[PDB]
Amino acid sequence: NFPLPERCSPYDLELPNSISREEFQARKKRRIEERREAAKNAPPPQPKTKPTASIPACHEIQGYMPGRLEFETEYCNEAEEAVQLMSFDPGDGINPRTGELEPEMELKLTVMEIYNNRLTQRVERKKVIF
Amino acid sequence: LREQILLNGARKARLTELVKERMAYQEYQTILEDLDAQVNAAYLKRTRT
Repeated sequence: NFPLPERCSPYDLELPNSISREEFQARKKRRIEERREAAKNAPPPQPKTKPTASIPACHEIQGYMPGRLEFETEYCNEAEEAVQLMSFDPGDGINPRTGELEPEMELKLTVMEIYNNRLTQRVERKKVIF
Repeated sequence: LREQILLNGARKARLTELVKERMAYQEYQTILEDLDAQVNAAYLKRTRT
């Protein structure tokens, strides 16, 4: 009864009457006291070792990540220098009057097309090396 | 030996058909990239100023 339990009906009152309150309370006191005794006698926790850094540089070439199939210094790693200050005018994208992209927008998109092609060239180089 | 030379010539003969087309792509790309730099480098100045 996913959103609910199975015993949603209040009319079922077997579990309350199957064990008396005093007996059930006795078990709760019994489990609590032993658990407290176990905790007091429990061994101290071991100090947390240094977090297991993934260090994807395992492969025997400095700056290669076999888990990710990505190098650290790519073919044209300096290709992001041209679009990492890019910003866009809020709510724009189409000229209200002409219906064509305004001159700044069509220039901004064109400098994104080059970056996409740079990414594709990297992939082909990686494909050959594998 | 005479049996292997012919096979090598055939193999080299085919590669020369694939190399020539790839040379043309190089010349088309080496001019396309130059335009890409100018259009790319002709917009950074707008951000700079």
